Amino acid sequence: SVVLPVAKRGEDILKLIAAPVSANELNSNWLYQLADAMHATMLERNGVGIAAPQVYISKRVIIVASRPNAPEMNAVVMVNPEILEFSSETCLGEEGCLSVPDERGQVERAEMVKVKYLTLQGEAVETIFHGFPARIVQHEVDHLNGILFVERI
Amino acid sequence: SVVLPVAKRGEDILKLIAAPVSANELNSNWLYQLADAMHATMLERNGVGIAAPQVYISKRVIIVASPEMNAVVMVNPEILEFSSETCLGEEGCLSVPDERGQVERAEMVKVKYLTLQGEAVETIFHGFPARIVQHEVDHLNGILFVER
Ligand SMILES: O=C(O)C[C@@H](Cc1ccccc1)C(=O)SCC(=O)c1ccccc1
Ligand SMILES: O=C(O)C[C@@H](Cc1ccccc1)C(=O)SCC(=O)c1ccccc1
Ligand SMILES: [Zn+2]
Ligand SMILES: [Zn+2]
Repeated sequence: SVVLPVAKRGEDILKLIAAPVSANELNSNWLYQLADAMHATMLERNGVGIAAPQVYISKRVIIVASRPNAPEMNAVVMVNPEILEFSSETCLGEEGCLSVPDERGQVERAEMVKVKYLTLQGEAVETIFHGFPARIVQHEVDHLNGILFVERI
Repeated sequence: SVVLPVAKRGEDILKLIAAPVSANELNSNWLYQLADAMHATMLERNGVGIAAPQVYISKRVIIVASPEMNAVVMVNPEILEFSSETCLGEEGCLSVPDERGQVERAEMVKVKYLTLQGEAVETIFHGFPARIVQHEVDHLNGILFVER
């Protein structure tokens, strides 16, 4: 397991729209090793999520791994995630970011999101996230779209 | 071996300063799989070089693989020395398809770089490989050959 360097706020890599993962990357040692190194980076910093741009990889891969301080959730790796629907109900919750290590704040998020994504093997999954996990999905997708949580306060 | 999608001219990824590879990443499966995907992408495109930014990886990793030579992967390459002697050669670019142009390059360059294992090494290139080294370093610094 490798801990990768993390991009900080002010770095341009964090403001791009990340490129989708191609079909021939699915089920590849390349994609497993990218996700493993992202997972290790997230755990090193006690994060609950991570997005490939934060480790200088402009690709649509995220990890969501909730814990209470809310489910205790083992990391789920999402390739090419797409939020199909944001709920009408909207709640404010505390967020931090590995790319903004000095600040936390309250961000308004959809209470639930319907998310479609590919596993590392390339299986299509659709799941509805609620609560803290929903906030983490919305945060990580914002990283893929060049958006930091401080821009949403 | 994976062929990676290649960013084209006008994508902002090609305009950044790529980040140095960390000590953590040297001699890792991660870094070997990155060099292998980059190598495969270069071969499938009939390239003679490639830089990580071209496959949406903002890291300082290049491959030089010309005459004939065995492919060299360079981590955190730096040009330490170059000839006043300039030459002009035709260049193209995996990221600027169906564009060809004459570019002035140093005829000789000495490059310090790390191996995939993390050993500090120096090498001198002449002629076509020297042109390729300079083109790949330009990609790490957000420069496309069309600007030269
Ligand atoms: O994607 C990141 O940048 C990591 C991040 C994700 C996140 C945390 C909280 C809400 C949305 C997204 C973190 O893991 S930051 C530190 C953290 O673990 C945490 C922050 C606030 C509350 C609880 C935990
Ligand atoms: O964009 C790249 O880095 C790939 C590139 C490298 C390069 C070629 C020539 C001079 C400097 C750098 C290419 O391989 S371009 C397309 C190509 O296949 C080619 C170009 C010239 C000679 C032989 C092949
Ligand atoms: Zn974040
Ligand atoms: Zn090029």
